[PDB]
Amino acid sequence: DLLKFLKAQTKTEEFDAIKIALASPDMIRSWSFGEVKKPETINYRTFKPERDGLFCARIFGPVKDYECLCGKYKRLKHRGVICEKCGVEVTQTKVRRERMGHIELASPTAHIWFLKSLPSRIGLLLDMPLRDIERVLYFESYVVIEGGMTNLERQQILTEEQYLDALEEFGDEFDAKMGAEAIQALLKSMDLEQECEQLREELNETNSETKRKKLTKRIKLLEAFVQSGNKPEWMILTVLPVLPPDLRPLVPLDGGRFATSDLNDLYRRVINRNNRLKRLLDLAAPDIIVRNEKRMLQEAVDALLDNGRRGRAITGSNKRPLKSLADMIKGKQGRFRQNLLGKRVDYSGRSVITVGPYLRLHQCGLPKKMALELFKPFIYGKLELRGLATTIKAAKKMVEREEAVVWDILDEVIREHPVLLNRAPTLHRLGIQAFEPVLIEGKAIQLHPLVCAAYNADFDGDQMAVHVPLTLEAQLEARALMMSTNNILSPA
Amino acid sequence: DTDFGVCAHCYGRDLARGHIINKGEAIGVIAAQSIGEPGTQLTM
Amino acid sequence: IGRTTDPVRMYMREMGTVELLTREGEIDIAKRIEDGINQVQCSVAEYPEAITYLLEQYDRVEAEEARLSDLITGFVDDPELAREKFAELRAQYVVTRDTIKATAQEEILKLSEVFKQFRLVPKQFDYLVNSMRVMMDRVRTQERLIMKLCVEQCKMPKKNFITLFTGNETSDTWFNAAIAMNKPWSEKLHDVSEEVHRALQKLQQIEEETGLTIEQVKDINRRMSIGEAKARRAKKEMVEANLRLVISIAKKYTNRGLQFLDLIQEGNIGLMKAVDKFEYRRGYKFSTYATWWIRQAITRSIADQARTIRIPVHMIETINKLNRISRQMLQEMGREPTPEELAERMLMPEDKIRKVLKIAKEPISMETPIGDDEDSHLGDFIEDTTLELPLDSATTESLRAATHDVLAGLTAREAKVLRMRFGIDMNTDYTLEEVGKQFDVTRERIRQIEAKALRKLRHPSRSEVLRSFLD
Amino acid sequence: SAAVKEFFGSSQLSQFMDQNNPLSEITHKRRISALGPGGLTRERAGFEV
Amino acid sequence: RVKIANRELEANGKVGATYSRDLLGITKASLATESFISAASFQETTRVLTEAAVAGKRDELRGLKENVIVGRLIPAGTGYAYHQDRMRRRAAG
Amino acid sequence: NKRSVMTLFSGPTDIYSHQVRIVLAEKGVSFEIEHVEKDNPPQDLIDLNPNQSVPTLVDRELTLWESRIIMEYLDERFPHPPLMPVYPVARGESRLYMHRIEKDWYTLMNTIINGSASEADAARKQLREELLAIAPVFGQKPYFLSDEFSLVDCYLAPLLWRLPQLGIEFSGPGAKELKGYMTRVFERDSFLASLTEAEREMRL
Amino acid sequence: VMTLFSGPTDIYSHQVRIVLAEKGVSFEIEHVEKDNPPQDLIDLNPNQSVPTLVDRELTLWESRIIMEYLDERFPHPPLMPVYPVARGESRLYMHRIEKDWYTLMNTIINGSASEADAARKQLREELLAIAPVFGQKPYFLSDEFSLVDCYLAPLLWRLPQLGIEFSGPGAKELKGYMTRVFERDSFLASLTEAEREMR
Amino acid sequence: GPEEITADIPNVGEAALSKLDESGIVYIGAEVTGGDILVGKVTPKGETQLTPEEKLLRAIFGEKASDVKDSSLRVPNGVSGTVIDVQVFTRDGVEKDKRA
Amino acid sequence: HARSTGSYSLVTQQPLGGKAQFGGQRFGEMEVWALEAYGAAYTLQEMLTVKSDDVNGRTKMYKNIVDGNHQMEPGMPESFNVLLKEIRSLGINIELED
Amino acid sequence: GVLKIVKVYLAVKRRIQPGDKMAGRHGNKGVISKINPIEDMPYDENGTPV
DNA sequence: GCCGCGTCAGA
DNA sequence: TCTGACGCGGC
DNA sequence: TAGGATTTATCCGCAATGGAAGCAAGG
DNA sequence: CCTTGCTTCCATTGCGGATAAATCCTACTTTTTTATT
Ligand SMILES: [Mg+2]
Ligand SMILES: [Zn+2]
Ligand SMILES: [Zn+2]
Repeated sequence: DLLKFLKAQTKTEEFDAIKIALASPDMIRSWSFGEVKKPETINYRTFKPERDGLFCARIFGPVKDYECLCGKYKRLKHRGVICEKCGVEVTQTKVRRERMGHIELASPTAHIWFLKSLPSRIGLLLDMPLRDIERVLYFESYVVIEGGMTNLERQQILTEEQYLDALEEFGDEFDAKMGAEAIQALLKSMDLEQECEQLREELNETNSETKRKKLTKRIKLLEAFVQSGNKPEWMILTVLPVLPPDLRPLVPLDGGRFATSDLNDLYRRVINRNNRLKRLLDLAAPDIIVRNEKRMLQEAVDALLDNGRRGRAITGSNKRPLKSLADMIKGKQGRFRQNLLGKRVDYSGRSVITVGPYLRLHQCGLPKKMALELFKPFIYGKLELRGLATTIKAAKKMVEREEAVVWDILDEVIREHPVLLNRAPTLHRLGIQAFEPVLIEGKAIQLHPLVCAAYNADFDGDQMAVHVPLTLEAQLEARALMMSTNNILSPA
Repeated sequence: DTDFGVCAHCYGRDLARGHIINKGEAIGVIAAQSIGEPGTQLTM
Repeated sequence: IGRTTDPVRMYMREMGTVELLTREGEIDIAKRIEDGINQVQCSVAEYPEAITYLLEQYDRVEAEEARLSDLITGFVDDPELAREKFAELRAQYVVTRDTIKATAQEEILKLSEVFKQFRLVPKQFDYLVNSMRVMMDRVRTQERLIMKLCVEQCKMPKKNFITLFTGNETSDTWFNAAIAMNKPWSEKLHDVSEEVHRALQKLQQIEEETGLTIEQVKDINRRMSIGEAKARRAKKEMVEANLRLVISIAKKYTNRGLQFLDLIQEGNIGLMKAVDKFEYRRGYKFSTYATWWIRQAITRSIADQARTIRIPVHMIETINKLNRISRQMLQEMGREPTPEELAERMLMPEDKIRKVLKIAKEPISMETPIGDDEDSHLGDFIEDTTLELPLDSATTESLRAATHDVLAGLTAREAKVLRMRFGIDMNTDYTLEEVGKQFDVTRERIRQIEAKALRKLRHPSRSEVLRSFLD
Repeated sequence: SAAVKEFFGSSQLSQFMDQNNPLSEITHKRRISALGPGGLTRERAGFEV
Repeated sequence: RVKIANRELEANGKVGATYSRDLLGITKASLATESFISAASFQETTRVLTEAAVAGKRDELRGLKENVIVGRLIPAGTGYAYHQDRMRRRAAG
Repeated sequence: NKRSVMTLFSGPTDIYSHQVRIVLAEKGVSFEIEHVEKDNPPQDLIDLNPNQSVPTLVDRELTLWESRIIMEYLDERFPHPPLMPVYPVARGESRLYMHRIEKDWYTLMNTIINGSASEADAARKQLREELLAIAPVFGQKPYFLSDEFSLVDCYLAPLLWRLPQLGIEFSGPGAKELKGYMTRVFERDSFLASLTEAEREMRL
Repeated sequence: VMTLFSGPTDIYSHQVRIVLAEKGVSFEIEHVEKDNPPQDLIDLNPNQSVPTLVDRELTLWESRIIMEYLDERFPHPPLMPVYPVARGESRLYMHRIEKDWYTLMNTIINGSASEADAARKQLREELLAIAPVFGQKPYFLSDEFSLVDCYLAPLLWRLPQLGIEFSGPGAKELKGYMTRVFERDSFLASLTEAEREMR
Repeated sequence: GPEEITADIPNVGEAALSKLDESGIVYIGAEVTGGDILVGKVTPKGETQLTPEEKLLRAIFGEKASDVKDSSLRVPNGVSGTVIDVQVFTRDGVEKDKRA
Repeated sequence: HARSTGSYSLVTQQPLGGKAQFGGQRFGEMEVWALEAYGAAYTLQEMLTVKSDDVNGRTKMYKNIVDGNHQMEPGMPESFNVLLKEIRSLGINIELED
Repeated sequence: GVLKIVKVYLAVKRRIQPGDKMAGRHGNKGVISKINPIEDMPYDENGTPV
């Protein structure tokens, strides 16, 4: 059919317009590969992971390439199989890097972002002051939901005794939950469209720029919710997705030292408190205990999503605050600023620069040893090409010996190949220029004098970095765009 | 008048090169760099 | 309220609104719990399935279809005692049960009395209460479906429906009598007459299993739940009164890996346990007892969820013993203990000590700021290991090409058996048996063939490229 | 011992002796830092001090 | 602007459309970019991502920072040609 | 996207829908049991199955129908307990057994309810005599030509259960080993677990 | 010796012959016409159907089963991947190709002319529409041609014989894939004279 | 299993094990350069599971695929100096080797 | 220092070293802006895709280099997949579209 | 966890070379850039080169 | 409606 | 720190 | 910041069978 | 030049004590804490 074409089209990493939205509990379950039910990580004796823990082969794929956990399936015969002793599936261990898990929170829990990001999405959706919402989340005070046939507004909040005498009046036809469960009931029972029309009319009529401003803000958020199609009740977590264990690794160091990522500790306290909440709910505990447990579970989930917007849970035994998911995406040194941009680059070296004033404007002196390292794969190719080496492994041995032939080959692969030179604080675009290298003894990069002012360079210890453009397009860009002999006028 | 960009005629020419600017040239970046590249040599 | 976010504050504020209670109030509350629990015992004891099940279970353990201690935990006023007491119970039960034809209720009451003598395990007791619950749920689904059918399809008011259907729910007097009154909903009582009547019949059946009217079992289980609710409220009062004790005990264990609040929560668990298992009649004040469970639960939970790489509690006991002993040694010998010296103070085989010493190192964070708190932590110094060097990937690729072109040399049969013999460019390599079995000559020929191809390859001018391609 | 050894090994003010001269050492020992516990920070302060 | 070019192409459809230019500092002017990836990668990320989430935004990538993040040919300079061709392949077969 | 624990779009009474269920029980693999209305599958799964046919299985990226394919997939994916022989001759033999059983008797089961009472009684007697003919072979090995529960049984049980629906009470030569074999496979735990309420309904 | 009771042009027999040539094993081929099939076939196959194989103790009908048995007994070279999910998808394709397009060949031959040519148009548009698929990977969702090609390439071979020809775009990838398989030596050594007349 | 410090290091020619004393340490006074083995150390290793082609290699050439991985300590590249001192600490209990 | 290929980091798959084959040089923001200021799109792409992050593209590139054929397959930087997973691990559903 | 440690001490005699940083005492820094042969250096009437 | 104040982001 | 913005509140 | 006491499950070493060498003898 | 065929000799999975691991239970009394540039 054409559905095969639809599928092979979905099997294509070529896309456009990445989207973003809230995650329903069902969607979060859909991402998952299984539920995490235990705070265990590895086995302290044979370090293979536990079953259903933060590192679980059955949930997050195997540890060793193409073999189950219980070693029963190693052979190449079984390569898609699911072992039965350990529920592991025999695939490549890189899947340990993409499968997510999930935790089933025993009680709903507010997503801190949509609560404590300063225009409180929850608040201005419910039109409830953040102070009173927090009053409700910490079980300080009830909140009416569907007062019914009584003198109770839909969001009028009561303290304990007020709700008491309320019950004494009407034991029913009136509902007042407490805690994130209540907030979820409110968010769910709302009507975006009815309230949208109502607020639209109210905005039409009343004339007081504070009220009209708040009103257009709220009507903006409401129409936004009805356009995006995201349910507001999703701003309250019920399933909590857990990160692939390969991204919060528990790598071992030499000598029993284990290095771990804080997310393991944050996840672990979430799971512990969740399990204890389940156990309490079963034991039918005094309501004060269960409330305290729900409170501290909410606290753990907040610490996990954004540690710091509260009492700032620091790590055990180390007097540093833990680092949460927010702290990983957000941050100048955080990923999205350190990752996805400003990346560490291969085929690149660094060294001290000197003058070498015998060069032509398009040349740079490149130390022989540096070049022999930067271009090593070009040299492997060229050696195998001229037969001087039977195999790439032989060629590796050759360039390690530095046989006098690799120097000729090196002078050959360098011939027209321009390299990029970049000085440390690249202020403007002349901070990166392409040069053609002249193989040079010693260990200093020899830089033409006339370009120094461009780099704002001094020969008083400053170092420059060299990069090697690889593809043909890159070499042609370097020669045509970034060659030194093209940047004679400044673009300022 | 352009939407999402500027016309090569409204912009001008000034460049390393000397002719009118070429389509697809990223002027915003080189502008940010020309304005901020000084500065960290003369405050006042 | 001071708009505080610290949960410690909130909990401490909320626990103090309850005040402590005297040592005799403890006896009073314990008496209350006893009231509720013995009441639920008796209310079950009325339900005949209880006594029939107990006697069955003793007769089954006498055939070893059960175990000895899982049936009783003593008698309120031993195999001989067990046999004589279950014979006495059989006597009472048979002289009360068959007398349904009133003296029946009172005789089953006396059977309840003798059942009150016993203290079975909370386990078979839990079996009992679960049976009570499934019976109640049969009653529940019955009423629910029946009223739904006979006020929705029949459109009857609820009052006139319940004042006749309820109360008997096995005899169909409501059914014929309402239609005799000739109401519109009594007419529509013909529509779902069949389903409702058959459900009422199943209810008859369950009652026959109970022998008592659904009215009677409803009264039973309502009494049961009342006693249970009494017990629960008393337990609530005791626990909310001793929360302070829990705080006191937990205070000690602060910095061992769990937050203060996790500690006091595990403590509260232990406290509920102690309240459950606490006997006042021993004249021992409550704190004397509850302290044990609280400290116990806190230490157990510290063992279970403090370390990232969990170690089982016996190993943590060993590690703690080692630390105690090492403190004594260090402060006495002055300098330090060496593992030999420890193994002397302990009796471990001098190598178990070293294992234990290797265990307890805890995982360092992958974010500790590396020297001078610079723009870099430990995390950015841990290289990957699973990957293969792109050089090695290229080597492998060229090796595949090489083997392919070497195998071009040997004749078709030879390269075929070779590629099949190892796993070259196909699925699992096969044992020589299968190589023959597909190769039509199931023989030791195939292994000689493989060897001959290995030679003819290892021969010069064919190997010599691979003796040159030696890797 | 924990407190003391912590102060001596892992502290802002306990530093590897700058040892490539006699001058380097003797100037490391006459150093007067304003940082360290209860002091400033390289970004908090501050054009004035 | 394009709104108006349209609702004045068809003159019957809109008889009214008026605005007032508005000026923001460079920071705020980056906050209010169309593409939440350009923004969240520079400014406060929590606020930008929260808002974009509850709005269900959709980021055509239309830009240099975005196309660098995801690692594909920048829509400027040498990449320009390619990107042109691409948007011609789209909006078509 | 594709959801979860690997749901299956099981017809409530469809024979093939029962085959796959018996298998899944035999592998003991966790899964969902989605039901279709009676014969028209939920109008939404047509986003997956352009044939709109059941049973249909989906594991998070993989859709499958045509029960034979599904059962082979399960036997290969979850390799224990092995539900097929290990030798090519026997595996092909069993594939052919399944092909013949389907193309002979399932067509007849369909015609029974799908033709006039003429075809009804005709095909009923036909399968009756055919079963009483295959009867003596049943005694050989505990299961159908195999010393252990094999995939071909997952073709027999779903039919033997549906004899009441076609009105054939086994009497005559062979109705002994046949009742003993239905005893074996019917009373098999996994087979019990395979049964839906409607599937139990055809039995007392 | 394994004997195959092949049909002259029966696409089923075509696939069986193709996989036989692919595994490249000797076999006593026997052409058979459905009028008076050899007595021995009717002695062994109660269905009296072709193609049909014997291996000295074992007989199989239904080319699908036959190919499975071959690939399971004669491994080298493999024609079904290892990954049970990949195997399952290939089996699903082997089924769908058949179910959808063999029952179009069956219209164009064993149906009326109106049905014939309507279905010809339908099939033609289907093939031209999915043509971009083969445009990415060498073979039909693979890197090495497999049983799905044994199912597909025969029908593709008889396309002029069904008088179905190609438009501008789809023909490009169609012919690319064709010469890919149309050149494959096993394809040729499997062919018979009864077939080349079609193409 | 424990690691060993012997000079039994696979596939490194006597040009490589030239300067190691009999116990696996380097001789004092050795002029070394980049890559040279200073301290030959092997670590136990298992579960090879090598690709079919490497298996065919080990077959045709009888190269027994050893089980001890090489982990010796070698001079970093570019630095070429003289060994002027060698210290050896051993956890008590462990038997000392000749050089210690 | 200088490196062609070496060890890579653990969570992100980018270069890093201390083992006398250090990481490569940091190609931070300002250099990216420099390459954008030229029209050099291909240099930039291979700089932040194949030279650094694309776990599969980088080895394809190596094999091409030794084969005398200088071409690049871009794919998608692994750091971006990591960012996706860390967004999804909040309650936020972020995804590529087509 | 460790059995035995072996520490080896290398002595390297680093000679000056183009690239090394040199400095007088008055903040006159500088990176040496050419090792000139003797007969090229300037020299006074007594032929002593600088 | 207009001013003081707490809160957060950012170097 | 400190600076700015800004909800948020008091006058 | 315990520990005995109970009870079970997991692992480590032992041996029994199937595959593959090793002659060893006819094609 | 071959081309089977009979011994033999080693990996591979039931099959076993020894250890690890998990559970349970204690009775004088002990009751709002901690925690911090
Ligand atoms: Mg300088
Ligand atoms: Zn396994
Ligand atoms: Zn313009």
